[PDB]
Amino acid sequence: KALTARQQEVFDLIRDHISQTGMPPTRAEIAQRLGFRSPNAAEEHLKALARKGVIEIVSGASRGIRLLGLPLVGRVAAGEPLIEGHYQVDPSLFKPNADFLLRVSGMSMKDIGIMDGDLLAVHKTQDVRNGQVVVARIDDEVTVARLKKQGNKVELLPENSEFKPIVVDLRQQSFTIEGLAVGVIRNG
Amino acid sequence: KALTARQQEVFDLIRDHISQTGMPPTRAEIAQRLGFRSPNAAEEHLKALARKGVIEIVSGASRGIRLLGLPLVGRVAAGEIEGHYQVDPSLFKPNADFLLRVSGMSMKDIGIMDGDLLAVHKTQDVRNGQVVVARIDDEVTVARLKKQGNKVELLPENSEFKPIVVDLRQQSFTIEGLAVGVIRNGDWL
DNA sequence: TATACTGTATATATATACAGTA
DNA sequence: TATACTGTATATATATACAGTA
Repeated sequence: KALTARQQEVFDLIRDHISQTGMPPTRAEIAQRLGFRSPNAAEEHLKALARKGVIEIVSGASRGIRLLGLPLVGRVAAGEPLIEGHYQVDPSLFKPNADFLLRVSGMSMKDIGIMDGDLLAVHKTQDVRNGQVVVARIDDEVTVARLKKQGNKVELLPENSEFKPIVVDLRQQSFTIEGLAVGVIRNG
Repeated sequence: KALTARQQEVFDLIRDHISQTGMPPTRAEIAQRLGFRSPNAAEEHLKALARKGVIEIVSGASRGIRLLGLPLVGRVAAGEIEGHYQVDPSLFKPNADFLLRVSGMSMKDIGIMDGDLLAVHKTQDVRNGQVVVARIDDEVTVARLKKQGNKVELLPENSEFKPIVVDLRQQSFTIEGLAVGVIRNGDWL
């Protein structure tokens, strides 16, 4: 259930007042700021927002208004055959901004510091140039490699002396660019 | 003007209560959580925090307490205060305290590269085999520890790089912390 | 019943002063 | 005078019910 034009204005004010004072507004402060002659107008507006499920009202407590990271969506193949959890990491820490994370499975990207078990930061896009590290999907198998497209022939280059490049023909195999690899997180 | 042990605890309480409930505590809530039987004990504690200039008390206003991520300190050598990053400290085991920009390719074989941000937990309690952040005569270095009494050996993870042998009887040694993780954020084509 | 308010009332939550003790 | 509290008191800040209007 979406908020009304005036309910959104109250929600926006609460968000602004917390940002400006460091504490939620009182019903009298909401009324004063929005132009209500009665604090009850603010009260019943808060009850509606609580019913919509955007705020929580702590009963009895003064200024008792509660306003209600990068997701690990699975595994990416780095040589070895193929939603899980949330990690509180800043998205704008990468260039371009990371949208999701994939747990790397394999050692094909060893030489560039991408290891088996690493959390690969990925920016959701289909636009990737050659030479860039891409997260590509071949017949329902998500794979990480360095991109080299030549029309109907697509080479997926590894960063390992032991691993061979995966050659894909689009005329007989399904291919989807999932995104661009923008960074790596290791935790154990 | 430094804070006393109890004054710091009150400051750490407010910060915690704002982080959990979204609002500053009342005098009674501080008193209740810390164990005081009188809300006045919390009051004079806040007044003392106000005098030392760590908080601000909004007069008349209920819950009128106004307070006044991981840091990248510098660089760590891998063969060869600065910035703040909003990364979860409790994402690593043990919890990371600060970050350090890796400079060199001595830890290549385990995926620590030149330009990587190294997550470090600040401790001096380290064992052999662990990847450690150590200081050799004002030079911060990342390597795998191998302590043998006086002869401390700092081993790299690269076939091209030779181990650093440090003698404690003649060289300054300080364990800065334990390497808990790695964050890479380069914009490479 | 719902949104969106005015206007009044009131129990209680809360800050905060004052008087003490160690 | 300061820290670090107990214990009491109270003006007022605040939530929140209740009666209306459009």
